[PDB]
Amino acid sequence: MKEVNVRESSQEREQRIQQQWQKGNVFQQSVQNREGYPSFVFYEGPPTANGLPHVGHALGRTIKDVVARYKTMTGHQVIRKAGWDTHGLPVELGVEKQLGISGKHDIEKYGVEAFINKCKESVFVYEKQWRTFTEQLGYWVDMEDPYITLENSYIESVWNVLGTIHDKGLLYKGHRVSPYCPSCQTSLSSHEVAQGYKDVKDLTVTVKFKVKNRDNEYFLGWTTTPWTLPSNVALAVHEEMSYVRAEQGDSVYIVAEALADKVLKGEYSVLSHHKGNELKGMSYEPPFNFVKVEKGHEVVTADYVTDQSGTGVVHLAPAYGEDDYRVVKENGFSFVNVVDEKGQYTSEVPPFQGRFVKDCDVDIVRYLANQDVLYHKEKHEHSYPFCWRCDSPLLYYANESWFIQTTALKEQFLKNNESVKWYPDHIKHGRFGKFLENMVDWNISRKRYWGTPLNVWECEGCQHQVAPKSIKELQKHASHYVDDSIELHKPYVDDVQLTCPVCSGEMKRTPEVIDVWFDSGSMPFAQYHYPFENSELFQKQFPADVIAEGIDQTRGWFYSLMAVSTLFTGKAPYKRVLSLGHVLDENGQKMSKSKGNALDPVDLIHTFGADALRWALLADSAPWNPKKFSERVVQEAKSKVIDTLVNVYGFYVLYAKLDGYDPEQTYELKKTKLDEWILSRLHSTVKRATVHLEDYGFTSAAREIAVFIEELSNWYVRRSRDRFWSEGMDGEKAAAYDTLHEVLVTLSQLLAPFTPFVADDVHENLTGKSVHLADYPACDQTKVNEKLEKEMAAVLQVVELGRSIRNTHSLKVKQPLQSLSLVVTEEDVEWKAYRDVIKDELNVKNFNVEQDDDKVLSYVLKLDFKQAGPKFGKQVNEVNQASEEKGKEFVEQGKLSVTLASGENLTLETEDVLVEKVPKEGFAVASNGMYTAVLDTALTEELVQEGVAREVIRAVQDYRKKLDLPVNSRINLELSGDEEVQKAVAKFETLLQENLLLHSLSVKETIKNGETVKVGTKQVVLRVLNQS
Ligand SMILES: C/C(=C\C(=O)OCCCCCCCCC(=O)O)C[C@@H]1OC[C@H](C[C@@H]2O[C@H]2[C@@H](C)[C@H](C)O)[C@@H](O)[C@H]1O
Ligand SMILES: [Zn+2]
Ligand SMILES: [Zn+2]
Repeated sequence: MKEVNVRESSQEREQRIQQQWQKGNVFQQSVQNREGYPSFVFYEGPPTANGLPHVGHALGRTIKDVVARYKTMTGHQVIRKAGWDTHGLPVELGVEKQLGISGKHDIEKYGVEAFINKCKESVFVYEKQWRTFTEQLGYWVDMEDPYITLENSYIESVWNVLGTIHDKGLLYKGHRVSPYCPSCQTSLSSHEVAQGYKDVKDLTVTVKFKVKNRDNEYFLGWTTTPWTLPSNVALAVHEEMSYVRAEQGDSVYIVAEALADKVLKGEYSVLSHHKGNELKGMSYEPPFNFVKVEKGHEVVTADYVTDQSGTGVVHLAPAYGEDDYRVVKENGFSFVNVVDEKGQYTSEVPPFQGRFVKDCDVDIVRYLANQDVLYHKEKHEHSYPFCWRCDSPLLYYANESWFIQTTALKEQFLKNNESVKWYPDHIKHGRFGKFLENMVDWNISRKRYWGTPLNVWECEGCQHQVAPKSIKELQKHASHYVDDSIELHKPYVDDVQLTCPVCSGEMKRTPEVIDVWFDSGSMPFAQYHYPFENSELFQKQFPADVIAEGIDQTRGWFYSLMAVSTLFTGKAPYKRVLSLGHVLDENGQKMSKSKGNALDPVDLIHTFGADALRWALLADSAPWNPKKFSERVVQEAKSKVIDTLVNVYGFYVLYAKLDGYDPEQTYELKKTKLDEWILSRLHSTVKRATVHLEDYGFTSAAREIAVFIEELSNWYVRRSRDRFWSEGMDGEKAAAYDTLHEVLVTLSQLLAPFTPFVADDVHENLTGKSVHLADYPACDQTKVNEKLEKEMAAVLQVVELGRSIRNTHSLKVKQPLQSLSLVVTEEDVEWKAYRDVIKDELNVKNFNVEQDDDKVLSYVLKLDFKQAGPKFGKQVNEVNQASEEKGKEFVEQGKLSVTLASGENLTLETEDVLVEKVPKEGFAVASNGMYTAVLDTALTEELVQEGVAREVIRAVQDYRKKLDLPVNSRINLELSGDEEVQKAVAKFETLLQENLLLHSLSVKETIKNGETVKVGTKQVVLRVLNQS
């Protein structure tokens, strides 16, 4: 065993262990040694090296590493794989911001290829910081062998999945309506929309839609957006609502019965009543007829039509509203869109072509009035959403896009989710399950340059679609040569055309790339270039036994993994999900870039060590409970767990080497109750931490281990130091070494998944072998002694009571007191087996176990005027409750009743008496639960003297340490002090001789070149010197 510097910094210890791991090839050995054992599989959600790692990564990688180490130690082979998610809109946006250009014209003016190369360059800028973070956190993985989503082989596997999906007919071109900025040409989120409202005055109109082949009858439709009127496709009514034919002069208007008084201006006669279902299929004339709608201009019924707004008859334009889109499609009516991506009318609306639609509202209302189809108009004051980024007005707009018809497999999604164990449980049928229940199809295409190209080619002749699954298929179908080296990115693949298998015309690739969530959801198949290679490795690494990422992946990676795998294989790609809460600052605010309140994990590792950071990320709350993180939280883990272990470990190594202890020898062993207690607690801890870890309960396993470490240091080691300091090697000393040796070996194994650096420092020094090649320890049931555990815990309650009495009266522990006395009802605990440990801990001369109070307390008895409500003889209970007083009170305490005689009669008291235990002169009392402790706080000259001598001893031990003297050396000591110090030292000379290693001790009047130290509040000069 090498010596231990308990003051060695964490950074130095962890770098030393890291060097052992490289020298011993320990990570790779930990995997090879499990060749043949069952496989345990985990997937990491691939991060990106265009940003620095943050404490969110540190939380998730600590949890994955704990699981991997634990499953390795319990008999599994755990292959570790990392990857980089390199496509993704932020990459492209960062290059646009760096170059100062945007939009298709400027990027192509710049050169697509050159633009693509900047994106490539931007994604690994922080690779070196990622390597340092990964290594220093102790997250074992080969960073020379990542998968990378921009590599051809990765992309080729993604194309293979997409082509398989296309084969099933599940990949289609469609439209989806969303809030949309016509200036930025992008769809905004609800949160983005909520940020940008603004108040406006515009026009709403009630429009006449003439009924075909009737005399002067019209549906009336109300709208807030006149510019959608040239694109009318249908009128919707509610099946069950009541409608009237209302006559006004020469015309008849059809509106809802309940809205007619509001919507019609002036009086009307009701000609007839109709349910909306009777209006279904009625043909009408639209207000404009230049846009072609092949199927439409009829009334349809739809449940969302209400009696609370408009006329009850709703104009539908399917490209400018989500309900409009759905209802038109439900009825098999034509989809039309007469507005371009800039919010401008196309050539399909000739009189307004090229103008921004909202700018045309006034001109359309003038046209309606000029054409006699405007029934009513009014000024409208309301709030309208604008673009935070340019305050252009927003629009409801349908872009054309590619979709995967995931809804076609909704039932398989739900079945696969049912097979997953979620942590916490409620995510399964809550956040995640409800997202599945409300599934819409996956909008897969993106109109940008950097990303996985969507591998769909369309014939310019007949629009037939071919989707190459591979480079070989691309080359086979291409109408020209395609080199083996073709890069699967834009623009290279846009220059490849195929021969249409239907008509032999030219096929051109659709221009879009795919959603980055599809790349990362494809990682179970693409990470190993499946099915082109590695089919055995893939099958062994599918599905994952566990993943662990933030709960924000509910609609992200958790969903894209499930969706890609369900589409491709039908199967769930993971068996369990550990969800993580986003880390908070000490104020409970989420850590974010903009606020500057994040704590860098590499900073925290440098200050406190990775063991302490990992512990702080695992302890005191579950992974899915957001942590209020601070440096103080890491410091507490370092002090309570890391440093405490290191100090116990260094104590063992120091004394084992001094005494030449060797676990290989057989010694005569007399084990004490303390030895048996800590070995029992150790195996109880093994048992309980294992159960928790089997269920992924790191928090409770951490808690169990921390309690053990505290008991080990604060009770077992503290109350056994005398056996280690002893001269010789009797049976009780050998038992101490034997016991603490086993404790440290087993505890370092237990800790190995949590705190892998210090665990291996302890284990390798004691055993010569890396802890990370060990098996997780087994509980030895024969060393579990629940009776001893329950006994020692009662002993600890009494120690706590004694200490609290001392603290209450400011009586230092070094100051001996005459006695502690304990009064117990039950003969529950064998107190004589722990008397010496109790007297040592509490520094009392006598420990008395009492069944009674008599010698210790007197009882004062009052009547309880609150409970003695009935008894009207309060003058009698006053005199009856006012030597003989001591005898009568002790009598009523034990018997729990009382019989006092009034002025003539006798009454029977019970629970109507308030009792006061008054400590006798010089005693102080405290109680909890079953136990009452009474401390004799009376100091005497001789007790005070002995305390002074105990403080001299401790001052000498401290000074020897400050001089860095070995603990086994004998010294010549000079001491100078006041007359009380001189006299205490002479009187307790043999106590000093027995507790200090001394060649001589000279009390001198004055000392040359001594050092002044504190003995209590006294100043004493000490000198250590040489003498022949
Ligand atoms: C718990 C989380 C963040 C957190 O706790 O963040 C707290 C710290 C944020 C502070 C940022 C500011 C740092 C710099 C500064 O000071 O300015 C969320 C998790 O993040 C980690 C992982 C990210 C992977 O990419 C996701 C993959 C799965 C997907 C395919 O893309 C993932 O598990 C994610 O769910
Ligand atoms: Zn905008
Ligand atoms: Zn064709």
